[PDB]
Amino acid sequence: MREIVHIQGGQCGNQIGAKFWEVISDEHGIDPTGTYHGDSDLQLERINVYYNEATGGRYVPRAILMDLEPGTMDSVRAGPFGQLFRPDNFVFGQTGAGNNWAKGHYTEGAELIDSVLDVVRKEAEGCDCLQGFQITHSLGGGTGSGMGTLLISKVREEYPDRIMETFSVVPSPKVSDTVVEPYNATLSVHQLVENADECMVIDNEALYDICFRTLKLTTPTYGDLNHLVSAAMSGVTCCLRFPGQLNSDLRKLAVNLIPFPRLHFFMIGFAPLTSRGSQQYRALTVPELTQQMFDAKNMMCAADPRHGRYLTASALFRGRMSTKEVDEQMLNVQNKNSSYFVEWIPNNIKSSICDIPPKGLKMAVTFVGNSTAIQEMFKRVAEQFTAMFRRKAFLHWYTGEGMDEMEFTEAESNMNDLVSEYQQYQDATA
Amino acid sequence: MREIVHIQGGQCGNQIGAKFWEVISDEHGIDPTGTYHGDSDLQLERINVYYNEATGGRYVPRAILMDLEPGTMDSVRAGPFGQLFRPDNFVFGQTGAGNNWAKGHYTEGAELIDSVLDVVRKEAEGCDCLQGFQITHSLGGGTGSGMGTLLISKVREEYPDRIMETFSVVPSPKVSDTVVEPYNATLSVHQLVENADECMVIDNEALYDICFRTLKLTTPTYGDLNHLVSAAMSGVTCCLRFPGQLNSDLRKLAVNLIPFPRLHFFMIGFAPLTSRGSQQYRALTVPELTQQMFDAKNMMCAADPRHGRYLTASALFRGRMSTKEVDEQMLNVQNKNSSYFVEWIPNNIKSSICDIPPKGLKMAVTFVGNSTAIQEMFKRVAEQFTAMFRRKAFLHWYTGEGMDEMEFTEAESNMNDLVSEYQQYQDATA
Amino acid sequence: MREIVHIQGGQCGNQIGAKFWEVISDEHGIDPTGTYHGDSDLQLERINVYYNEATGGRYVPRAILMDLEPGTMDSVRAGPFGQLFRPDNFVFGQTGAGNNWAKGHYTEGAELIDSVLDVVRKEAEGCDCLQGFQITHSLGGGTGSGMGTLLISKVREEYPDRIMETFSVVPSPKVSDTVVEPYNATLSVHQLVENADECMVIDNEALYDICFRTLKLTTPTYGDLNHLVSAAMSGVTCCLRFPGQLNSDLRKLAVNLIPFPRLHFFMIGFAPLTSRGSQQYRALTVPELTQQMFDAKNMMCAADPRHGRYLTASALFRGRMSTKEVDEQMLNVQNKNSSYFVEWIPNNIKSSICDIPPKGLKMAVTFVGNSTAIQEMFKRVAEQFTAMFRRKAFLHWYTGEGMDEMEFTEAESNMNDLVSEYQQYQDATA
Amino acid sequence: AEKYKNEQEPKDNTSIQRSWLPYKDKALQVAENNLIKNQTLNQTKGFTPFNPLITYKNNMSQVQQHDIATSLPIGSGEHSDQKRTNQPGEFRHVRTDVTLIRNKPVTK
Amino acid sequence: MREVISIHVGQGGIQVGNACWELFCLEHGIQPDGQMPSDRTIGGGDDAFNTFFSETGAGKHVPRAVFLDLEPTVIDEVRTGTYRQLFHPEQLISGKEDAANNFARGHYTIGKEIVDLCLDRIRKLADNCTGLQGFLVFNSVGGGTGSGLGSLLLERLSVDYGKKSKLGFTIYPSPQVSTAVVEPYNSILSTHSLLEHTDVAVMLDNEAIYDICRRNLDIERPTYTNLNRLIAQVISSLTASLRFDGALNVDITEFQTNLVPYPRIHFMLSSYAPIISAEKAYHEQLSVAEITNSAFEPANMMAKCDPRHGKYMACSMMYRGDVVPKDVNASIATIKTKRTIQFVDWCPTGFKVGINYQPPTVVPGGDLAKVMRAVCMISNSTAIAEVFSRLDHKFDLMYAKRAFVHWYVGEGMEEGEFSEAREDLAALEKDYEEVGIET
Amino acid sequence: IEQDYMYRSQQDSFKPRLLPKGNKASDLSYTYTKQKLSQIQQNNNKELF
Ligand SMILES: Nc1nc2c(ncn2[C@@H]2O[C@H](COP(=O)(O)OP(=O)(O)OP(=O)(O)O)[C@@H](O)[C@H]2O)c(=O)[nH]1
Ligand SMILES: Nc1nc2c(ncn2[C@@H]2O[C@H](COP(=O)(O)OP(=O)(O)O)[C@@H](O)[C@H]2O)c(=O)[nH]1
Ligand SMILES: Nc1nc2c(ncn2[C@@H]2O[C@H](COP(=O)(O)OP(=O)(O)O)[C@@H](O)[C@H]2O)c(=O)[nH]1
Ligand SMILES: Nc1nc2c(ncn2[C@@H]2O[C@H](COP(=O)(O)OP(=O)(O)O)[C@@H](O)[C@H]2O)c(=O)[nH]1
Ligand SMILES: [Mg+2]
Repeated sequence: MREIVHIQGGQCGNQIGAKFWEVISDEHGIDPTGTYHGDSDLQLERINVYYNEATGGRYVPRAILMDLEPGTMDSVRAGPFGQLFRPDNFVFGQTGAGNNWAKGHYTEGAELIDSVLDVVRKEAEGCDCLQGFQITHSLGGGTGSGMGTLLISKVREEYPDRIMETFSVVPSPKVSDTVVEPYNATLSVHQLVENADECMVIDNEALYDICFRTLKLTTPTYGDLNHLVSAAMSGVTCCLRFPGQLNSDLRKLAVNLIPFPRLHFFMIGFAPLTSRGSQQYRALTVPELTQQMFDAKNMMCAADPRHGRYLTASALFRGRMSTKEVDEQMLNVQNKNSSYFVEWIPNNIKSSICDIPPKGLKMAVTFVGNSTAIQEMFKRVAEQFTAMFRRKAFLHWYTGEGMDEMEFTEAESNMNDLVSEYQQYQDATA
Repeated sequence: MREIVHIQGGQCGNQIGAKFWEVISDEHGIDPTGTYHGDSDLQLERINVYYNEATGGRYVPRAILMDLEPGTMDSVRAGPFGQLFRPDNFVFGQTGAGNNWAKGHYTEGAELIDSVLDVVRKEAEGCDCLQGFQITHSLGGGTGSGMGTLLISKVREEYPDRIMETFSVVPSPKVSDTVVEPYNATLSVHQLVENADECMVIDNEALYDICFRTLKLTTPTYGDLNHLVSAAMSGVTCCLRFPGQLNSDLRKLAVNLIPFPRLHFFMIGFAPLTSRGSQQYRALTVPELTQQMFDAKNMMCAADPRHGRYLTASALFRGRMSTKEVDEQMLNVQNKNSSYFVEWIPNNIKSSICDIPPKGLKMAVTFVGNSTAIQEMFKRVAEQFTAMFRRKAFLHWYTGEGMDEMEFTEAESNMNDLVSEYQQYQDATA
Repeated sequence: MREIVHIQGGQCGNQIGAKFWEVISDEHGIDPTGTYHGDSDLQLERINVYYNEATGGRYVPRAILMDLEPGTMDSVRAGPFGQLFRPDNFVFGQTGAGNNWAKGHYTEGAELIDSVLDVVRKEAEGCDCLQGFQITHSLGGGTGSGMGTLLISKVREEYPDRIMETFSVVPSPKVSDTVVEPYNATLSVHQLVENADECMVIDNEALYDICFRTLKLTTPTYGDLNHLVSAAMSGVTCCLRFPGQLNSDLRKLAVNLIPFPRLHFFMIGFAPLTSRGSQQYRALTVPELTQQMFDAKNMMCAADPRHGRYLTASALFRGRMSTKEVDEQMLNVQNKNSSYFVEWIPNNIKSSICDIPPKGLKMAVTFVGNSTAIQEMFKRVAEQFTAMFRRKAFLHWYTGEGMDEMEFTEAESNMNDLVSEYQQYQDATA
Repeated sequence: AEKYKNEQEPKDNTSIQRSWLPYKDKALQVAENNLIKNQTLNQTKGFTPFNPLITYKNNMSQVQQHDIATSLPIGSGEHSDQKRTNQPGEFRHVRTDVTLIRNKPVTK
Repeated sequence: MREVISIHVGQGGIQVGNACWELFCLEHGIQPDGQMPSDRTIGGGDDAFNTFFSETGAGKHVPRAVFLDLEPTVIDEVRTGTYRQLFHPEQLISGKEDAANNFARGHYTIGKEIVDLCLDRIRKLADNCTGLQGFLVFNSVGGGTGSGLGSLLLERLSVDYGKKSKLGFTIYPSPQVSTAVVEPYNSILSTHSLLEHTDVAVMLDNEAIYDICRRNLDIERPTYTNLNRLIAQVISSLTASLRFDGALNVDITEFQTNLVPYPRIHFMLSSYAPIISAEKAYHEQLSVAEITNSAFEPANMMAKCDPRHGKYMACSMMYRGDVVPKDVNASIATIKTKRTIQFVDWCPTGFKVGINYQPPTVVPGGDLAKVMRAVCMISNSTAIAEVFSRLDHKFDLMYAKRAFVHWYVGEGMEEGEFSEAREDLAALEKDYEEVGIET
Repeated sequence: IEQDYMYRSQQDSFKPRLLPKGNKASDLSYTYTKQKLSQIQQNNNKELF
């Protein structure tokens, strides 16, 4: 019944997926031991989208766990909800990636991808009717970036018509934790546009910014940042698992958000968000949810969406509500901000309603937008890349695995052309 | 429905606003926790004028608090009824103004005013039908007189048609707390005439004088003056919140009180004020109320009403009475004091009636008057200003922050023209 | 047709001229080698106003560069865009003037003015119908001011009907470069008042103020100052080269601005001028465009316009804007600030509109206003000069070169006469 | 804006001085009730902090510990619910059963 | 599963090995005899100590290290001290005659009968380890047997193993305060030896640590034990990420991947913070921003060098304790804002941040105060050319008059070796100069 | 300068050609849909042996 498998790699990918399965399990009322303890039957009707079936009535997720070192999967197994993961699904190497794109994409990635791909093939064919793939990985790391994009190339070759979703984390110059990030970031972005149907950029600079400003919590931790990402992940596929006034799956959103096949980079946000000391003073209504949704500071990306023009946008609503206000509120925001929407695509906003809100809430909104302001991320990354590349700094590591400068050269041109393409469509009038 | 938003700045403004919100909460029967505990249904029909609604049925005032130093807002938060105000509406700096107009209007005021302007815009767009603004600030202070008037200019530019009020505490020579009062007082008086639609001028000296004669209490305190001003403020807008025979909103006051565009400086008063000893020995009737109303010592300004002539006046009765008696008393007083009213305008007194007296009172009257006696209040301020500015005393603090003495020269000139054009009608005859 | 030729004098003139010709060439699309690189047909409709046709289709400017030292020509020729000029127009002395107005006017000028008059007559007769001459120089130096004032003096008697405008960089005492600035400045004004049809005063002090405050750039250089002058200089003849709603050539401005023949000194300013880190928001509409125009800070002269009354004003708008709002704003500023305008010219502001905006900008405007505020700059120079003339120092070198104290006395008296007859109109009433 | 002083002498009792109002002001009774409530709350916990005013600041806030369905239930933060001893060898690795292999398989 | 092997050659190497190994035993709770005394120890996967120690089959744990020296005094002192029962009897290789401050003796004449035993023991240690990360080398450059055996052993290991990482914590002579007289000769010769055969080299000059101890710990008469303890703390901070849980962890292949731009340039200097005594430990907040700010001060460098005279190329920073990523990010933002510290143009970002949860441990009888935060620095900078320049200046003064060279030539070494060493050191100095220029 | 004119004019005379036809993952999915839609007929008309 159009289920989707989960794939995650690297340290950043593993931690995001470690909390995503925690939120979903709470959403469907699955205890850490694997037993259903819900209240309503709607929680159990469409459980097959994520969970398989085992003896004794326990449910097991169809998640695949990959990394080139055993250190990370020791932590995910010891954490909460860690007994819900298949011991056979774990596939690990004993060497690591060393923050090197070449090492994780040519030498160890090639010699390990055979084992993980067999798990993917067995997991995918077991289901009656597949729906697509979703991947969580980081573009600043070694094994998340290198072998992670190698699997994407292999999967797209064997499963052509399926939908490929990627919750990607690119590095920002402000909060930097690696000197060699521009190399393995640009090389992955060139590969990402090759095959991925949908790309959803995430920045730690933006996620930190929300915690200091919006939630007003003094000491944020990676566990707090993972919760915001996991909340948005379940939102985009909310209506695929529950009834609603209007239905929308992953394929439907791709149709209404991709004017051209190469323009498949989205920026996402979630509402509502309020600090603990300010929750009692806020009234939750459809006007309030949509007011926070378009706010620039609410995005999970470092790009400012008011520096460019939206091409397409989408909004998914959770909980019971009236279709009259939902229709008119999207109408009002389009009329008041006609300068921020390009003029050759009238009615460039999508609405969807699911009647089951997230656990512990009454109304929730997930936003996915295609904007031409995302290009300033690739501009600043390529700005740092060319500064290092003109002096051939750190290049002896990459050349040591057979990769030549031609791959570096063609990564520059393809990245520049993608940036040049976004600007041209923003600079277009009827 | 024709609701108003409240803006307060500076220490004096914050104290007046806190006391006023206490009085309004008492009138509407709202406990410090924001839960309605009234007895009559009339207390909820128009609650939206001053209060919003949130989750759990608690009501939040739509008030905005701004300052440059966190000293006073930390006190109002910890004081009683301090939990009503929304924590997001507290905007403050960290440096303070130090009784310098430039520090609160050019450098520190400008950098901080963006956030408070955004909050004001959000609150104004949230409400259904905006009716106007009311401001409480002090003209003799640093952050108040400067930042409040900068915000006044900004909001008047942004909303051109909405009516606007100010309750300004202008310094007086008899009770002096600062040596640099004339400078920023003159500057703010210059900046107010072009933007403020209605000004309610107040002195601390007049309030002390009232407390020492009429109230006859040995040891008054700043709380008493605060509560008198709050009672007057609440009495201004009684008919817009409660039913009556002659409903009169804020625009009806301006039309009946402003003959010429630049004549909008009023002096207010309240009745009845009774000593503690003679509380039960005094009868409450319309003639007594109007006699105390037009007693010259009941005004909240140091200017003597008997040194000039009234242009127009307005009285706002509250409680149950007879329309004939009120009109007869107004006619009688206007006929017996014919020399005190300018002759070329007939019947220059307006009366309005509301059906709800204050809490624990039978009848109450709020009096607002436009009289030429305001010339003396500005005359004495300008007298100090020139005698101090001729020697250029304390002027390097102002000129050390981008301001030129040409601004002082122009500000002094505009005040003199205002006084002359205001007093020309005291001598002009038809 | 109705062509004007450019002649620049002194070190200051060549620096200003070097940037001005780079500015104009960019507007009309001429490369460093003199070949067209524009995109529209209108770039050649009136290209003959400043250029000549050369064999092969190349365009060359009508600039005559004169000086007493070759150190300026060999520096401006070797710079970029220096190949456009014809070498035959390069005329320079071999000895230098040494900041000596007498040397630049009596002993060394007399033998070299034979060459400049030959070339300037050739250029003047080459055009079909001459319109006027424009000159850039400074009154603080010797060669720029000395042979300068002499040059206008004689070319005037050959062309008593053609208009003559000059841009004057008058020195300021707060930021002074030469000890003998009062001497050569007073003499230059005497020879310039009775010869030039139009004169514009430029203060280098104000140029620092604009760059420091509005531009908010840390380190300005002489190049940036030259760019500020050229931008205002170019906009004066904007409608002379491009069509517009109300085109107004130089003669039109000359008639409308000077009420009397001896009052032809102007102050100029430019708008809009934004900071380097200008965020992408809104657009520069007329209400904010005209607000920055009349700001006293935006003026490029040390004379504060609020110290006197405006005799008249003129605005040169660039862009596609409606005439109605342009007209009514000028009525708005006149009514609001009637104190700064002389009452005996009703509607004393002239407006012009040009359809071609400056490159890379939506709407721009240039201000040329004649106000009684310039008497301060004359008064302050006279005080310095009379202090430096009683001492009889630095005079024997002026005296020991063909002249005596009679010229200085008549120059001071005439300059005093100018100020006296300039203040009478300020205090005159109708 | 005033020093709340209550004593037997009427000239400095505030309530005796501010009785000229047409009604009973809702600031003095609220303050007294707050003082009594803070005293009782301190007795429940036990603070005796040398004066009742020290704990009065944070005994009046209505901030609930948990969320009220207007934001994501992430709590007050991971760092809030963390305890720290400092014995040597406290944070050593555990090597759970998933990665603890023994026999090193030889064939493929 | 992951292991490292420590190699100690020379008296300085052994006297640093003593301190680092006592610190490791105290960190992992191993008593001096060799057995864990807790008696609550269990099996399963609690084998966090396998990085340094190894099960002995019955009881104790044997460290993965060897000691080399041609002079038996220090090794006999180790065999007599309280750590007698810990080390394996056979893995303490000792000679008969000292090298006597001569590079030729320890590299051509008497090192050949010890190098074979050393390789045999290293192989017998390496076959035991299954996840061998790499090697650590401790030696004193300004000493005969130290430099000679270090050179020969590095050359042999480069061909015996190859791709395994090699890290060297060597001790160059101080610019003006030194003990020996002929240390420039063997210093430059060992510089050539380690230029093309090591992966990462760390500067460990002595008067720098002397000044650090005098300024911070208020000790007017420091000795070698304090220096060894500080170096042991540095080593533990560097290696902590292998065996303790942390938010952001690094490895040996993590360090050199993000720290050396070119194969030739791998010389770098270290720093530590905070260094404080018990008396001053009370009255300081010891915030992360404060300790990171103190870490970049020129007076805290472990080598007598001033980074203000050159540009940086990379910075690897390791935190341990209870630090947080947002605070460390703010600290790096402030450091980047500061103008006194400047980087090279072709390195826009230059910070690698590792965070470890384990707070530093304290040795009873030590000097460092017991703290809950610490930061270690491994910075590669262009300003390191000064130390090579000063050694070159000293060498020429004696080589012009050919002092002491008869002893070097009577042991079989040809005269041209000095010329080759000088040429190659000059070539190295030029490379460091051309790297730091702008494009 | 005249050959500069000619070269620049002829190189400028070529500008407006966009034809958006980016197809890397879309084309791979496209050629699969066409194959399965067309090769079923070729499968079902095959002659038995
Ligand atoms: N920092 C530090 N340096 C030491 C220590 N012990 C010896 N050294 C250094 O070693 C140098 C002298 O060489 P030694 O270590 O005594 O002997 P060697 O290096 O083994 O060479 P031989 O003299 O032939 O035995 C001195 O200059 C010291 O710098 C120590 O405990 N700490
Ligand atoms: N948002 C988020 N970012 C993370 C998390 N864990 C690590 N990162 C980021 O990932 C980067 C390091 O990635 P890395 O672990 O080297 O990727 P890998 O080598 O492919 O496993 C760091 O800069 C972190 O900012 C997480 O749980 N959430
Ligand atoms: N009625 C009343 N007036 C006050 C109060 N507090 C201060 N003032 C007056 O405000 C003046 C000082 O203004 P200030 O608060 O310093 O202005 P600011 O610095 O801009 O906030 C004094 O002259 C007081 O008379 C108060 O609680 N009630
Ligand atoms: N705006 C501007 N002013 C200049 C420039 N060069 C010199 N000046 C001013 O001109 C004055 C000196 O003029 P000077 O060079 O002696 O003129 P000259 O005698 O013709 O060479 C100084 O006070 C400077 O402020 C320039 O490039 N731009
Ligand atoms: Mg020895």
